[PDB]
Amino acid sequence: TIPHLAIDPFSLDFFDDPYPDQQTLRDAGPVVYLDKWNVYGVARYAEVHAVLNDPTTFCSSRGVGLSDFKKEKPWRPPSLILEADPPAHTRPRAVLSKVLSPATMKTIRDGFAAAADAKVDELLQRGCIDAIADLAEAYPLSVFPDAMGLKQEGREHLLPYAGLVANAFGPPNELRQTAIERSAPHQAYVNEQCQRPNLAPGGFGACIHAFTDTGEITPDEAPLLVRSLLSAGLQETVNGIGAAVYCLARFPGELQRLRSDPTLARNAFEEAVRFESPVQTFFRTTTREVELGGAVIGEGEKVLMFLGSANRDPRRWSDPDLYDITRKTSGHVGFGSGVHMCVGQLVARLEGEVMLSALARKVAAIDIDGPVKRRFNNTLRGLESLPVKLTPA
Ligand code: HEM
Ligand SMILES: COc1ccc(C(=O)O)cc1
Ligand SMILES: [Cl-]
Repeated sequence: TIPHLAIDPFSLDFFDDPYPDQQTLRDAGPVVYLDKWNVYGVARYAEVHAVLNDPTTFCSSRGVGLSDFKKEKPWRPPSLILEADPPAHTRPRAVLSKVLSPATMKTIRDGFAAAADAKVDELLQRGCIDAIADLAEAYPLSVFPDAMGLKQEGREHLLPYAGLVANAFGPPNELRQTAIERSAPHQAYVNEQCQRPNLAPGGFGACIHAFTDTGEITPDEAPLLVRSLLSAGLQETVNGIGAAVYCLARFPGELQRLRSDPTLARNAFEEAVRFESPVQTFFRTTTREVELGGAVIGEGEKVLMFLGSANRDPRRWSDPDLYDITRKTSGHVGFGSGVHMCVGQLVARLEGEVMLSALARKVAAIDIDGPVKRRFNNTLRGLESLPVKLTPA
């Protein structure tokens, strides 16, 4: 009854151009079985949204990667928020939500915007830049580690550790094996920065350790919660900003609309998150026999959600392949959906908005003038290099 497919969604072939295979996964049926990895898959918006919003059936405490924590050991101690289910997830989630609160965004917005404006001004003096290393990577690295309270030394481990975590969600392929082989130095840095004395006062990390006396988390849980903010978000935001610059370069009429109304910057980044979906996939594990899209999925089965495919499902989106900065983007699953919906989404949207705002006010044209290179990762989609020429307004 359930179509069986041989598509490997974690192959370099798939990463190079996933969109034809994603339609095949969508059009095969609401639920498919991936014989390569022995998991169920949902690629349409409806089923992806349904699975995300049923955490009691499709749990996260057995791992949101391929590995079932009931069968194998996790490569690192489980996340207290990402790899936890309610009610154990609830109170650590509330702490991270208040650490990255709307009030916190108000405290840091003016500084995040000034750094975004300064970066664009600097890049316009060079003209020909790499929109990834010099822009998409350079700007979040200039605001987020400081907002975190991290020391200056050792920040070169942040992006490698981010890519290691994302690769470790994947199947035991070469990308995952090689990432774990290289992991020890990045792992040693991150865990040490999670200790209270190593986090600057007023920053995100210090605020987590200060939240350890309310009955929501204990002092021994704060290091792992700081680890969550060092394991997630940085590369996704970089890939989201890099995809926005790439889209504005290939859809030049959308850059012209953004220039004419810079207040579209926030939705221009939100559309880039849907268009690119920096987090392509996440797993769930069934705690029960469940019926999903006419399929009967047994207990203890892994279910692979195609977030990027759900954001390009023509059953849900009109012209899903087009970058449209005025599209009604509400409802996209680029940040997930439900109780686990990205707790750091306000940080990412703040960084993305103020960067696109600086581009909208200061840049007249963005022209690709070099070979574009894609970075391969078991979980993340993003560009490695994006040579562009910036023309000042
Ligand atoms: C474009 C930027 C981002 C994207 C596309 C993204 C993607 C996602 C997605 C899809 C989830 C859902 C996980 C699940 O359902 O299992 C998630 C959760 C999470 N994200 Fe993000 N994220 C972004 C930015 C950030 C930032 C800036 C931070 C931290 C400062 C962050 C930290 C987290 C954490 C801690 C979780 C776990 C929340 C939970 O399990 O309740 N992310 N992210
Ligand atoms: C990439 O998405 C995430 C989200 C949370 C965590 C974590 O809590 O460690 C890691 C990766
Ligand atoms: Cl780790």
